[PDB]
Amino acid sequence: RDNIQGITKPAIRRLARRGGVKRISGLIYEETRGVLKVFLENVIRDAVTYTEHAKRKTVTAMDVVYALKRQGRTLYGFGG
Amino acid sequence: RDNIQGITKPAIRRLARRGGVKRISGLIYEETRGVLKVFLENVIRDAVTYTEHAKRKTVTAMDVVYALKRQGRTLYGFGG
Amino acid sequence: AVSRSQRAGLQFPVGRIHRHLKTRTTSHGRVGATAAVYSAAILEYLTAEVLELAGNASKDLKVKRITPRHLQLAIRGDEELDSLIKATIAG
Amino acid sequence: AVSRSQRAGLQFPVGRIHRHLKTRTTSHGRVGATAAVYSAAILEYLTAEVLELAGNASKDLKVKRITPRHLQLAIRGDEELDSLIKATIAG
Amino acid sequence: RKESYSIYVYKVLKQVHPDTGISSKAMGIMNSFVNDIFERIAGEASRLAHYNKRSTITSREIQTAVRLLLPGELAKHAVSEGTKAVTKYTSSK
Amino acid sequence: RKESYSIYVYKVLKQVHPDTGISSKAMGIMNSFVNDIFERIAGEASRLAHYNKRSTITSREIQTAVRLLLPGELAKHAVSEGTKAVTKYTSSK
Amino acid sequence: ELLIRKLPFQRLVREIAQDFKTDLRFQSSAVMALQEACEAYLVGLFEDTNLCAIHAKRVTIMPKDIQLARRIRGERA
Amino acid sequence: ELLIRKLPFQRLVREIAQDFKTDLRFQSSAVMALQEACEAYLVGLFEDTNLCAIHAKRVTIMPKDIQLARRIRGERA
DNA sequence: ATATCTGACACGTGCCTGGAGACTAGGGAGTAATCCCCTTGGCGGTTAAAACGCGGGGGACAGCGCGTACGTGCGTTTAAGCGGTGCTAGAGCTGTCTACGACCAATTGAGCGGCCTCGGCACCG
DNA sequence: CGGTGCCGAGGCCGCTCAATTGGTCGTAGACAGCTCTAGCACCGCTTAAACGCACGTACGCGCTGTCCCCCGCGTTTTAACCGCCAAGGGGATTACTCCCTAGTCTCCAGGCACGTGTCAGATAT
Repeated sequence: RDNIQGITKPAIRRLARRGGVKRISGLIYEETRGVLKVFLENVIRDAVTYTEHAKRKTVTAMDVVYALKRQGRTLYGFGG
Repeated sequence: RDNIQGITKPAIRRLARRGGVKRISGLIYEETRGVLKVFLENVIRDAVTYTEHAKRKTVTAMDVVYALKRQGRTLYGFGG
Repeated sequence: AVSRSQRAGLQFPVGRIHRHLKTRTTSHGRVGATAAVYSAAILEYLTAEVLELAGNASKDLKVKRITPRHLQLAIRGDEELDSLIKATIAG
Repeated sequence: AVSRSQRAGLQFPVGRIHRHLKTRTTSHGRVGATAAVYSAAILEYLTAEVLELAGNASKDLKVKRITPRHLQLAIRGDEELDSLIKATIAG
Repeated sequence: RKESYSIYVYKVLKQVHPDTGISSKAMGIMNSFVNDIFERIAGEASRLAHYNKRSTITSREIQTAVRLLLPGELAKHAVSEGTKAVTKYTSSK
Repeated sequence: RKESYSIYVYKVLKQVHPDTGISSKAMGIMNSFVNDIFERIAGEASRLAHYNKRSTITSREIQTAVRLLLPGELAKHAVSEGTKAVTKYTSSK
Repeated sequence: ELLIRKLPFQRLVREIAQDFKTDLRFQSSAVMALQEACEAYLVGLFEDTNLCAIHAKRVTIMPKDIQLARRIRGERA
Repeated sequence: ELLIRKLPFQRLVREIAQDFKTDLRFQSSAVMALQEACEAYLVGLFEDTNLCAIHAKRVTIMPKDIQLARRIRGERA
């Protein structure tokens, strides 16, 4: 139920502002939703594979970090 | 002596034509030279490191292929 | 006494695979034979699909031989196959 | 009887490094002790430079503590350091 | 002796395309590619085993790795084929 | 016991910045980064040893690897420091 | 701090995991880090988008810009 | 076949290796494959350049296009 | 202006297990020797590609003309971080035992190396 | 007006060292079985932040149109390629010491997980 709708317009506005661009027209909140959906799809598929491979049933941070390392977008602080 | 000049204008023209674009203005033969120079710099530094590490003094194909694998631009046919 | 690959009725040589994996154990890797089986079948199936696509590009090209441009346009046709091969193709 | 790192007068613990490398030998890796030395000194020097840059970003920020944004703008200042860290920074 | 799979490629191709020939350079490129993906699988499964703080490799983990490297429908059918082959091995002579 | 280098970071920082403090989270991030680059070095040198069809690792090869991963001036000074340390080890007590 | 309200993100993350396996749970810190990472990724995407738009001599953004960007990087989605 | 005259490429490859170590030699087949690969790489770069230019609603190419492209992929050189 | 206030940061201290040699010790690897294959020098044709000039001509390329798609700005919900509360169930941990990989024989045969005739294009003759 | 032979194919055979077990044998992990603390519900709630409406406005599309910057095309011209030729020197490869990891043990001492005063953000008089 309107799950992807959760991404607010002002959220993306404040984002783009923190993102360096100032005049965000209008016809992208949908498009942002789409791209974020795809990216999340990929990362979360990888994360859930990592998880269940451990024969477990919850997701841990190490899982997501592994995932991001797989996509070549590694992040720091937790397990390397 | 005019070494980088070796890249002919018609060479790049026939390239861009094989490359899918048809109207190549003029002010890029220089720029193509520059970018190709940089790319070659990187790959060839990696290749020569690989080589001399083998205590050798000539470059082999396996060396360049290793190099391209390092940049994430692996090519096929020779050693994988 | 049956060859394990012949036993399970699979075409890739499971022993050679087992060896190649033994080349990268990190001093403690023990090769679950069934892991070799799984890997062999995986390679077999995925390559069957690759060859199916390339052979269609050859039959629609009316050629009984295989070319680099065949597989070129082949992977240039399918999304997943393009994904799997991040590499640049020779020719 | 001197600690090898203490012997060569280097600060990173050469034995621990030797071990961590022993964790990835591929069943036959023998650790040339001098290789451990080389690695330790490499880490030491490069991290000295990283910390120098971060500490300048803190002193020019008039703060005696270290922050993620410090090193953020630090690597955002130098080219090579940005190259070495292809990763996305936390914060 | 420097191993190749050309022969097995030939055999499976006969199993699917019994009537098709293949140039040698193409077969060599196929062999190089398959070796590449193979070592990818291998290194990834090794990473996995390490990542559960374990030491030993089992079909479950090759499964994990291939699921990781393969998209969607291909991933599903690949997992299916692998499990079916594992069964036809184990629960058999 | 899950190892860290925080202490050695502290010591070398004192060797260069004797008067500077460092937050804990920053030190942990430094430790994570250094572990990352360390394992990069390790895996790369392993690749190298394999790539000369050999089995054993030696300082020459760590040298190769770091040269590979490091640009220009940094690469030069790093090679210099490594060789100097190798000497100050070997041709010494 | 971060720019997305957490609970909407939780709803979305649960839905997306849902289509893969029911009743799965999540280390809260893990969804925190995930939000952080994806937000940063979208930030980078916007940055390159703005680059391209400036190249287009126009200062507003249009989905053509996003499409071109994601075609250039290579995500081809 | 390939599109660059070989001997110019040899001259250039030797110069570029030269600044790294003198009197080094090269498997001729290796420089062949290198030429092949770099030519293909530049082809790909031109392809993405043309994509972006079309996005710029202009059909000719200008170094702004190259700069933008190499900024987007990530080579940042 | 500054004490302060709190956490949170550098010192101080028992209590480990990971490092420092000894020497085997066995072996990967330096090292000497060959040898011969590929990579430079190097010389002229050459012709086929590359400047050069020269029309020419077209697309771009910022100059105008132009209002409704996109920041403010209240104005109005309203859902969401808070605040517990539970809570339990999955995730941490540990005996154990048991199925599962290393080993050398046999061995062999399926898998490397010749060769071969089958066939294809293809004009040159 | 021509039908045809180097080059890769699939048998096809000759040589030969990676499967194939068999227990052994030792052991990594299932796996049973604990004893816990973080993800869900499970509620209402202040506020900030999300629509929403309205305002209110300007920028991405026309036009300006042209002209010189780029494309086709002869026109030299000149260097890439061939072709050869050599040669030699450096991979490559091989057989021979030997030093140089590592194993175990000692053994102990610096790290580790405590505590602990002290003062940098942070607040108001």
